[PDB]
Amino acid sequence: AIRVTQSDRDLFKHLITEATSYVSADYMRHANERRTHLDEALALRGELFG
Amino acid sequence: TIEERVKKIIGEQLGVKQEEVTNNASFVEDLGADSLDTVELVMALEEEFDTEIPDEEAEKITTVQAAIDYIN
Amino acid sequence: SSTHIEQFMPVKLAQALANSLFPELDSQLRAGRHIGIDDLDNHAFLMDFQEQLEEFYARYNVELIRAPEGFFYLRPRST
Amino acid sequence: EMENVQKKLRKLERDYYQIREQVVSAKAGWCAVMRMVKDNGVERRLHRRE
Repeated sequence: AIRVTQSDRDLFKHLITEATSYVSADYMRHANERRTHLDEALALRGELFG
Repeated sequence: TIEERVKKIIGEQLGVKQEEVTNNASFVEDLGADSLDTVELVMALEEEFDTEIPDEEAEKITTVQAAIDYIN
Repeated sequence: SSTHIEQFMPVKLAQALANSLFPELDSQLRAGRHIGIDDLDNHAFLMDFQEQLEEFYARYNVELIRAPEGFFYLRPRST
Repeated sequence: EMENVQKKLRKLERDYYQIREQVVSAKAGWCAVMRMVKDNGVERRLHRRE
């Protein structure tokens, strides 16, 4: 019983961790570029108005 | 027209359905647009009609009806 | 060197096919029998050489499959 | 001096316009991913703030 369940868990864990590492990284890259350009735009807006 | 160009901007800047965006549909509660989403929505509204809005008068806008009211 | 098992077959696969439990299990598996945890001899044998048996039966265009509940069985392909 | 500074103001204005257009274009594309990730994949697994 152990020899079965141990294997199944190894496979689940490896797939989940690698897939999340692969996807979340680039998702955050995109979010960060958008955040950065928005921040630059807001600073420019405020300075222009003042 | 302006009253449908506003919908064009709102739906494609918040991703919500055209049916959802009625005149009285508020952005935050109905359309779900949060702080940054609403900021981008107001920026897009500015860009569409190539105009500018004051900070306070812009932040006062928090609904489709209010959006058009300031736009028209 | 020549005349050496490795030339034609992996050692572990030959070791499996030479086991005394293989003929019974092969006959039953081709007949469609499912293998659970209770028949220890057969189940342990399947676990020990799983990859060799899967690669072997692949020659017949059939997959030896292991369900998450831990039981093996055969699923034939279209060919 | 105020005239001289207004020329800086106008440079900032042109920069601000460019940044504005770029930000809006980014949001337009990102919307599709948001509608696509409504499967409860975003709340914590994809949006790892760390």
